[PDB]
Amino acid sequence: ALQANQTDISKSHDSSKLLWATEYIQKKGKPVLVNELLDYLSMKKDDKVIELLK
Amino acid sequence: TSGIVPTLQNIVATVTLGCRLDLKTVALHARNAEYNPKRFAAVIMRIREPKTTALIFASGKMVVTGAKSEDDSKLASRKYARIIQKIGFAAKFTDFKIQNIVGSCDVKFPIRLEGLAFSHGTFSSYEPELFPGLIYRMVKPKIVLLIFVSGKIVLTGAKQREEIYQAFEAIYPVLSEFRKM
Amino acid sequence: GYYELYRRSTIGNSLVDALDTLISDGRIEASLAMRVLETFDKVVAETLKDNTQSKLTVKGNLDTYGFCDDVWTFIVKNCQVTVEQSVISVDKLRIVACNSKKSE
Amino acid sequence: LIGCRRAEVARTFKEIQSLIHVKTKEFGKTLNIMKNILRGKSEDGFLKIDTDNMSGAQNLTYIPRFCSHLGLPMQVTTSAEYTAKKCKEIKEIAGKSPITIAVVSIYLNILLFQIPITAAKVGQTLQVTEGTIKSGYKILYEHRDKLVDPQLIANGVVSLDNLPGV
Amino acid sequence: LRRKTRQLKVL
Amino acid sequence: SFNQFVDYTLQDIICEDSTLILEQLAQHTTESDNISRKYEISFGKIYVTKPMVNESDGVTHALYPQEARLRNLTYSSGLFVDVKKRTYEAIDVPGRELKYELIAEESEGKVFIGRLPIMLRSKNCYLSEATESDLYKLKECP
Amino acid sequence: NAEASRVYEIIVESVVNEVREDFENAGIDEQTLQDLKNIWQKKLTETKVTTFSWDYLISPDENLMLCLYDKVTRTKARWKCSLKDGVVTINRNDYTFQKAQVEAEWV
Amino acid sequence: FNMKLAINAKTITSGLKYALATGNWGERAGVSQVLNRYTYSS
Repeated sequence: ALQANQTDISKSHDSSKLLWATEYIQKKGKPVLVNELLDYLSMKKDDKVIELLK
Repeated sequence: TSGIVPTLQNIVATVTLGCRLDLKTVALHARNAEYNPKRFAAVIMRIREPKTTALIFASGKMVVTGAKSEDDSKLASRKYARIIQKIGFAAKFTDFKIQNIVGSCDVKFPIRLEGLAFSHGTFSSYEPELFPGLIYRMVKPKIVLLIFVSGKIVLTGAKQREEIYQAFEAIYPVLSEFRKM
Repeated sequence: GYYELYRRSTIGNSLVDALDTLISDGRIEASLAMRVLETFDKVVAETLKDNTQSKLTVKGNLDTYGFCDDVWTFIVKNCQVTVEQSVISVDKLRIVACNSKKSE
Repeated sequence: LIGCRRAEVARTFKEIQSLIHVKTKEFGKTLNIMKNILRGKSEDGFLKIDTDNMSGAQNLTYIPRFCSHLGLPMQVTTSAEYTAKKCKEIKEIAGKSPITIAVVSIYLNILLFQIPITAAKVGQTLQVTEGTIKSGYKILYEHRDKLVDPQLIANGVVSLDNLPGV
Repeated sequence: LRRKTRQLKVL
Repeated sequence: SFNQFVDYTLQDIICEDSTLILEQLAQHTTESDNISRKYEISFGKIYVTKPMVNESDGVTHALYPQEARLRNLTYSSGLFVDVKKRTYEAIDVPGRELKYELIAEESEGKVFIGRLPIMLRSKNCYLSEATESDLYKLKECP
Repeated sequence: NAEASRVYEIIVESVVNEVREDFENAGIDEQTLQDLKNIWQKKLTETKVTTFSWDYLISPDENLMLCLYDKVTRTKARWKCSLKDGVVTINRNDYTFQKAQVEAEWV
Repeated sequence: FNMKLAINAKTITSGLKYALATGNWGERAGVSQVLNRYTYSS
């Protein structure tokens, strides 16, 4: 139930998604690459997240 | 000596379960649960057969009240931990410490509380307008006693039997000299 | 918005059992179904308190109580209810209740 | 409150709460803490004998003020003081609050002296429940002989047949 | 910033 | 002169400044609290007691001039005023003139404002209505 | 119960009178209304409840009731519950109420 | 709000008492003097 209590990380805007991305890259002690981050959030296709984070 | 032994009425204990819990899930899945986060920051769960009440906190702490004996408090804490495990949290029974032991007893004679306050004023506070009982704070052992005119004595603040029992056995000689009729 | 309880009642289960047939037949969409359920709950909560006049009390022993998500759940057993008298014995009764505060 | 008790001009918690808007619980906590501090200061410096000045009941000191508030005569006040003194011997009512003990003794002596003041008027004046006053009178009705001052009935100013029954 | 309370001279 | 003062001038002094009005403005950051309060404390009739003295323990009893002279007390009597408490609320709409109405919390009620010393043989003193034998009983010289 | 009958009658009438404008906004035909009313009526008749005119873990044909609590208090064994605005489903029987006092003893 | 604290009766009481005990008429001297009780004519 508590693994299911977390809702979809696909929010209605991009600032929350970049917040989660920078939280993950802060909590990771080594630089991470693209596909593991895209596995961390709920979608894989190229969207505004990669261009805004660049 | 004294012809009557006090009987314990409430024992408060704390147990650390060793893990974080989700009060939402344990309130939706536990049977007799009380979760009001805007009223208290814990979920309140009580069972029948030892007649106790636990306050489960989100930090894994557990406060168990309502027990009549230390073995009953231990059994109740084990039952609550088993309840948490059956809900599905890794709540290991790590430590168990009893803080408050309160017991009531009857000396079965009337007591002069005003005279007792006048005599042992350095230990006793008597404000009959506020509360109809005398608060006697012993220094050894550190026990707070509620003296009443009907002979009823309420001893609280004990950690085991070996404070409350000698607290009553020490308060009996200084109560035998204050009798009415 | 208001509280969401009355699909578990007799009118509510017939309501959803009628709306799912229309969902299957394509006679209603998901948004229309959600808002018709919401306005059904609104109108039930509106007219259940003004133009009715009955009384009912229950006395018994609760086997279970629960309070989370600002709802109260009770499982009372061997309880007698009185209407308006007319007394009916109940082996097991479940009670679901919400607060008087407006949600959202 | 400590100053009133030390000057033997003792008022009650209801009086000090009528003056100061203070919560009862932490008022009692503050009073206990300051009594402990004052006893510690007395033990450290000059030692003072209490001789019943800090006593919580002090029911004899509340009778004249309440009798003045009710407009009672001096002999009724003295008889109420005697009744309040003799209520300490009674086990069942000694556990009551000193305000209640003083009020029920005053009301008993009012009924004894035929003072035309009702129990509701006594309760409205002294902020005591009329049911509490009536219960105190009905339980002190059994101990009429000990409470009522003996030379009063010896001189015939009052008689025990005047008190209404229960 | 505005004064909360003020005295009125009765007339 | 004292009888004129006690009979009329006390009431005149009360009635010149009988009312006292305090307005609490809305001070509203949002329009949900656009109410202005108007608290008025109004004095009315003044009453004078007979000359009395309160002891230490709260006992108040009638004071006579011989007892006052012997015990170094002030031969005074209490002054009481009627106080009625008007309260008003208004919708604090800017531009529109404020119109105040009662919320019916009009509490009123004699309250003690002090002790006026009483000159002897005035209309408030006990010795005015006393006969010569009454003065001898009170140990006052006729 | 005639009271429960007329309560469910005003429920179905007010619900369909509110559904009419939503269906007009959605654009579906009026044919989707009276058949809906008839299937509601036939299921409420076939339920046979009310007449008409048309170890410690929480885990229809059940005595059950839905309500809204006003004030719930608890003593050493006694449970007081002031409930309001509910529907009641004991013994295939539906009831309504304004106030409800619930007394329970917890063992 | 407590009206017993709103009114300080000691203001009026102490003002009248002080101005009648000491002749300072304020807050003119010798306004009030100790009454001569030497003789009746005095």
